[PDB]
Amino acid sequence: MQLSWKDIPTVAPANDLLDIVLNRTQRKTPTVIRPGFKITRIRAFYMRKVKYTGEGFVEKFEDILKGFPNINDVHPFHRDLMDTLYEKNHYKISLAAISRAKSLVEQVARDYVRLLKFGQSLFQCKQLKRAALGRMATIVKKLRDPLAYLEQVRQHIGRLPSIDPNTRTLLICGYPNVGKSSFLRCITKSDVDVQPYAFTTKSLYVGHFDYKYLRFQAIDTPGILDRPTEEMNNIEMQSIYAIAHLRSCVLYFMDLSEQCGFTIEAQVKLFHSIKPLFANKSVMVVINKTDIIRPEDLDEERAQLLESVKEVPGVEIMTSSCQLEENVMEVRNKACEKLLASRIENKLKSQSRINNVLNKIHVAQPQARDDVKRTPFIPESVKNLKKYDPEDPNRRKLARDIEAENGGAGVFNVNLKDKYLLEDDEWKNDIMPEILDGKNVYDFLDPE
Amino acid sequence: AFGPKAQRKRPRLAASNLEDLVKATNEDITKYEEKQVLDATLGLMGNQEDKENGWTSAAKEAIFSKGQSKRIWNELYKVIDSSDVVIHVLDARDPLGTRCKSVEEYMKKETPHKHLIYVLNKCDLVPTWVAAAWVKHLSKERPTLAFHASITNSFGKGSLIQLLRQFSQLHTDRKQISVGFIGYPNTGKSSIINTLRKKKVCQVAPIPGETKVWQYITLMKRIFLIDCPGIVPPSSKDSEEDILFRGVVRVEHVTHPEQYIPGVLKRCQVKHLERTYEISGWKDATEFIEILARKQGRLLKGGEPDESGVSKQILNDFNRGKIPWFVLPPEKE
Amino acid sequence: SGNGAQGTKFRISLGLPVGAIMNCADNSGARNLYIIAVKGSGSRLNRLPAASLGDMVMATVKKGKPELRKKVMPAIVVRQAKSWRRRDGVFLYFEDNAGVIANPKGEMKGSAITGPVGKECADLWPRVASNSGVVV
Amino acid sequence: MGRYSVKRYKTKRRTRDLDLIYNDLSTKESVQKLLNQPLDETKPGLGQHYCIHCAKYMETAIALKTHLKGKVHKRRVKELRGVPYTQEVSDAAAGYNLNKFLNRVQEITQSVGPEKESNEALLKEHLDSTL
Amino acid sequence: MATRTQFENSNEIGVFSKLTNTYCLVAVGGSENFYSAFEAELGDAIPIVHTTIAGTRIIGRMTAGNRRGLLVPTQTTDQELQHLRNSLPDSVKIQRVEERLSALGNVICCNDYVALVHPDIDRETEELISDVLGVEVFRQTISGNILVGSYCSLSNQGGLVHPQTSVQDQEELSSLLQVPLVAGTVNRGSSVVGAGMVVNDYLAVTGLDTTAPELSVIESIFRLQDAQPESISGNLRDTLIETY
Amino acid sequence: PQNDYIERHIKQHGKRLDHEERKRKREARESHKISERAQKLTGWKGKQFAKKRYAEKVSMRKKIKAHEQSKVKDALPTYLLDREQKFSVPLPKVRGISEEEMFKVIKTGKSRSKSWKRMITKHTFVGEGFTRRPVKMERIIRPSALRQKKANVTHPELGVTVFLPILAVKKNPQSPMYTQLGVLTKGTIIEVNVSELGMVTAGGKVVWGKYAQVTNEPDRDGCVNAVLLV
RNA sequence: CUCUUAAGGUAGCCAAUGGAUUAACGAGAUUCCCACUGUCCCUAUCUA
Ligand SMILES: Nc1nc2c(ncn2[C@@H]2O[C@H](COP(=O)(O)OP(=O)(O)O)[C@@H](O)[C@H]2O)c(=O)[nH]1
Ligand SMILES: Nc1nc2c(ncn2[C@@H]2O[C@H](COP(=O)(O)OP(=O)(O)O)[C@@H](O)[C@H]2O)c(=O)[nH]1
Ligand code: ALF
Ligand SMILES: [K+]
Ligand SMILES: [Mg+2]
Ligand SMILES: [Mg+2]
Ligand SMILES: [Mg+2]
Ligand SMILES: [Zn+2]
Repeated sequence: MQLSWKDIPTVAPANDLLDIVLNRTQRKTPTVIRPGFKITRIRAFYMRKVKYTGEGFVEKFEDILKGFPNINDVHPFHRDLMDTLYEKNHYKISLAAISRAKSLVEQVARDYVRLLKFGQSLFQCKQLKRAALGRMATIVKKLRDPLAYLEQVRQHIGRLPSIDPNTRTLLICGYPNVGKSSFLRCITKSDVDVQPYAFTTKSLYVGHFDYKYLRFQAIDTPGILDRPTEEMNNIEMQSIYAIAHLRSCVLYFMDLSEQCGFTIEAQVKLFHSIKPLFANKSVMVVINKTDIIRPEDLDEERAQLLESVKEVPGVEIMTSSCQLEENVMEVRNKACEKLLASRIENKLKSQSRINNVLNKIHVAQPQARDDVKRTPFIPESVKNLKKYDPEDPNRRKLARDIEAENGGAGVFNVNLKDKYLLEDDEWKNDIMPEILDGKNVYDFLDPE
Repeated sequence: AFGPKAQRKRPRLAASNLEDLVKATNEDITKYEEKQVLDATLGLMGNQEDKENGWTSAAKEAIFSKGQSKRIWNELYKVIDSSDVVIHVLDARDPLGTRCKSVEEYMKKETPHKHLIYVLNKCDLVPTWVAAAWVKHLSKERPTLAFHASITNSFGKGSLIQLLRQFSQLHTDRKQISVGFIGYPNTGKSSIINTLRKKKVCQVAPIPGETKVWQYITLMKRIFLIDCPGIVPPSSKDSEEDILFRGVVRVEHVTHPEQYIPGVLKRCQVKHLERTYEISGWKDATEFIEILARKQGRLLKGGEPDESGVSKQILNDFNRGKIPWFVLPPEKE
Repeated sequence: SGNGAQGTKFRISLGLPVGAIMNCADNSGARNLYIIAVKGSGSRLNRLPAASLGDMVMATVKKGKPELRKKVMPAIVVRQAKSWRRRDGVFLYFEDNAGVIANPKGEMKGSAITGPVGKECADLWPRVASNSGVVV
Repeated sequence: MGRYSVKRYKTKRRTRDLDLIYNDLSTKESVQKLLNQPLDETKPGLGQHYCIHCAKYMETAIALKTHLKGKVHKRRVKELRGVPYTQEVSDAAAGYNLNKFLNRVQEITQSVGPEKESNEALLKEHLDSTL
Repeated sequence: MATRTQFENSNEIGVFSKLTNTYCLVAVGGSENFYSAFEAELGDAIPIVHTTIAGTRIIGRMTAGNRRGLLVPTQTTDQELQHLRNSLPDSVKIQRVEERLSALGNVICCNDYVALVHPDIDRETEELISDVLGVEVFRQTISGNILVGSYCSLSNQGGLVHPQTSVQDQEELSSLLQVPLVAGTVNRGSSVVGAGMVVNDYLAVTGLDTTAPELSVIESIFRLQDAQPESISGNLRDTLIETY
Repeated sequence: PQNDYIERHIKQHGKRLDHEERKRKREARESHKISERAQKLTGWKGKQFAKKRYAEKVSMRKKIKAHEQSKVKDALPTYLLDREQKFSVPLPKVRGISEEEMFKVIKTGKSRSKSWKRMITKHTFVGEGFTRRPVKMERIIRPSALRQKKANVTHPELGVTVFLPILAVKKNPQSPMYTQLGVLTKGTIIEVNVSELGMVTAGGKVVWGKYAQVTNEPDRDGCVNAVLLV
């Protein structure tokens, strides 16, 4: 999988592409031909014109065709997302139009070079070359609509978030205005907008975090309305496909204060309606906005509704408030634990990754072999050393600080003799002689 | 459909319900996983793993693209445009390997009035039942004649001549007919023409590509024969090993023939190889090459065996018919 | 000085032009390497690209594993027979030309290098230094 | 300088040095490893029929016998009879590491000398018996 | 007590540095950022010495030692040897060794008590190791891998071997070294762990590209933080299963 | 960044402090810039600039006309609405083409001393079952690249053009020799298959062959264009 | 009036051989390999 498609070159519109390719021919090929030249030279001149223009068009079309993803060969989550966003039928039809234009341009170039082989005069050769280029221009101008569509699609698809469907995922779902973007802001550093009106978020947003040295992604979705898929719209279909495809831990958010504009009965009904969506995935129901109302001081009928939500195996109810750091961290950790348990238990049922995992998990241990004492050695100065604080008024000045205050890196000349541990500190800047009368001083230098 | 002026807010073909939707998603995920396993058993184990190591395959040699030249195919289309009867010459050892299906389809589509027939040459290099079975199976599509081309001691010459006379009699109002010989290099087109003329009128050599331009030969007053250079139609399934073992390329211009010697071992019987080279006891191609080199005295300086030269000689023997081999014909029905 | 190299590289006398055969010093299974290109080599009319000690080349295997053959791979020159000058003040040379198979990042395919490795190459390529048993 | 010397003693046409051959001949285990080798196509005679003194592979047993019954091998053996001439000899000649050179000299005279001579005698009688 | 740094945008810390319990050696090349990365963790508690070995920067690969001694190859110059002697206190012996295998850091893997060595080192080099470094010496390969110094990272508390080491080899080496051993990687999948990191009893320095699970494995096996024993592999088993 | 991050950044942080004034002054300068371009651009760029200016002025005039026209204020069946679409020949006289222009001398021999071969330089129709004559007796050469099988035929009624297969060359106006050689030049009467036009006689017979006249020079434009004779 | 596709499991019948895929020879024409090298990288120096 690729997960990102920002490296698609710019798609020019039809007239711009025509201008680019034709002017490239006029600039990069020679333009002066004389009627008094040899007919072979004239024919070569115009054949080169036709072949070069065809090659330019084919190069542009090939850059278009290689850049765009193959929608039927990507992961099915990406296929469904791109079908919702760009209408896969139109997408494939436009790219097929590009392919057909490439084939037709190649055919025109070959046919008119073969025809130019038999040109008898400069006028006839010029007419044939102009005919070839005009037919190429007609073919290219037939592509005016697919090129506009593909340029818009390229710009939009370069900005999609990179979602790995085979990593660890916390999905966030529910009605609008229940706190989904607020929770994503709390747990990640995604900049998803938080506003007190419905459908502020119209697309999938991704954040990341680390739990037990493991990278987790978190998907915040647009809200879903309690409607059948027949009258569901594309914005909600993004969330539907996210929940259907991404194997994950789903967090269904409920606002019991009814500040979201939806009743608790409606939220329970939506949960029971999208119950078939999250099967064999981890499920948890998070009650947001506990600083306004709480499950414990609700009504009896509403408590019965929440119990009916809890009835579905094997979901669990947890309270949270997007102004409560400890509680949002706790619910994040519980969801991560459920997801990790599911993944590890699934891998426990497999036999492929067993022996290597055991080898890389086993810690070898020694046993006796002698009555010799071997203990770690930590110097007293080391264990009395104070921790270095980069942001502190009274901190030890480092060698890089001295370098920067003297000359900076690559200009500062360190004196390596300043660290010498000698009997006399006046001996530090002493030049040690090396040669005396054809003898190395060092192999004579010896005590006694 | 999409853009600033888009009016598509709902999917066109909505699913029935969430249960059908999740069933479809599970089916798609399973199909994707199975497809990934099937494609990664080959591609990711092969080409894509080399991209991590910065490795690139050796550049394809120009000797394997011989027979796909513009001059050669210009000659081919010239002789087809000039011919009334076209004789497609196949090798009796590998006729399906030596069939030019694209040229056959072009002839049956664009020029249906030209009569395409099969001549299965080099039938003396295969067992008689193999030649009979191949003739029977190819006769289900085209009139096929078994042949052994030789100026002095041939087979099938009278049958070919009487077939050509029948074609002339059918076209008795054309004042002459032309019979163009096409096929792979080294199938024996020039040898068949020499056999029909009972005289060496076209140059013949074991090396491929001896014939370069077309040649007119007057067989009878109303029958002309056209000699054409051999053609190798381009393809992607035809590997360099297949092309080399069809006798297409000149072996002296290949890089590492020791890499192709295992193909000889797979295509030849052990008893036939051991009878041809009077050696035995090898367990792989490298040991076979080394044993043959030491027996034949093909030593480099200091006593090292000349593996490349011995391998080239083995490939030449295989292609030129000093080692017996054939491809099994289709099973009898 | 090539991707993966550690720092700059002073000029060494060029010993191996394109088309030369050097030995393979690693334990990857190859026996010799045939130089087809020199990384970082400039362009001049009629002048052959040429490698010296510490350079990265693109090479093919002539003798060795049939799996390893018929592929173009990066290699790093670790010994050269053409004498070169050290800034400590001596000209020196090895008895043979030898390189080691590597990836584009200068990491070794093999795990050990047999024979001495030049100081210049070992200092330029940390993985060569890590897999060297003898650095001059 | 001249063509003969250049094309014989070129850098790429080098042969094994006398001190290396002395170290190969010093111990019986080295003699055994050099005499008993796996069959290797890259060496003449499949790595068999190898003269340790000349450090040279012959193609056949009769070729090795003829080489041994010749003056070239005798010249090599007489060259190897003496001190192997390490760098310590040149240092001592300059007056450098003299005690180290004297220690090496007495070790050669006492330990490594007679054992190498006995190994040479055993190798010679083995070659005579097997040839 | 495991930090991450680079020497001029390179992850191979052990190539350019040497860390023992009583001193540290750093290559002189470039700025003072590498020296200050070591100095922020060590202070003026132990000597940190800029050095060159035969004019090269590969000092961890060219040198070997422990808290009691330092061995340098025969290619070291007298001036470099004198600079090392003047910078280091008399409690650490310094010896230049005439050895065919000059990359002493590659061919010798040692701590204060034991030393695995290349199986083809000289007997006098072995005796010099046992004398200057004051350790037991064993000739070993790490699952068939010579250059034990580059393919092992060792301290007095534990050891990290290259991940292709079998469990039986790990058991034999653990019984020889009298420390726990784990197989793992450093610098995002590199097998050359001894040349990827430097470690002593209270500090580890790895490359910047080392990941969180690798850092956790390193901290656990070398027992760096007080609340980090060597048997918390049972607690990190989930993350290790996920990562592997 | 993800989704419409630049739009969100403008919504959250604004633009550069001088953005509006800078854009306003650039738009004010545009008139001087246009005049300077028109008087300063040379060569191909100047010609293209003038052409584009004329097109823009025409389009603006059309838009003004449409606005003012809006401000001033075939009998098809139900299943077809909301669905869109003498005996003198049209070319009684065409340019005469000599044998010198029509044919090209092809020299043969090692020293190129024999010049009996001729090559037709125009497009030809050879018909079904064409086989090249033996080269020893091939005087007139019609190269295969110049052979034609189909033509763009336009029906004067209903205003459509169809790619139709050619059946025969009825009359080349230059010469009956060019007629029998099948030369396709301007004014040539050809027979074309009109099966896809769906023509039926008053007696009920389906018409699948009619006459057309070539209206172009195929040797100049690479294709045969013809008008049906109805 | 009629004609061709009966042949079958890695070498057959029928008459040592089933051949010109002809040894040897050649200032005949051509391809490749080892060796070798100032042909070349890239030129320098010496003699008459
Ligand atoms: N009092 C209170 N308000 C909240 C809490 N969580 C979210 N909100 C408010 O709910 C409004 C909409 O929340 P939002 O993040 O847009 O939810 P979303 O539309 O489902 O993604 C915001 O203006 C928040 O101020 C909470 O825990 N307590
Ligand atoms: N055994 C045998 N060899 C043949 C036969 N026909 C041709 N050859 C050989 O095949 C080689 C190539 O013959 P050639 O006529 O030049 O093939 P071309 O490329 O198709 O013209 C020559 O060496 C011939 O001796 C045959 O019927 N039997
Ligand atoms: F088809 Al050829 F020589 F290969 F005539
Ligand atoms: K041939
Ligand atoms: Mg939201
Ligand atoms: Mg031929
Ligand atoms: Mg040149
Ligand atoms: Zn000898």
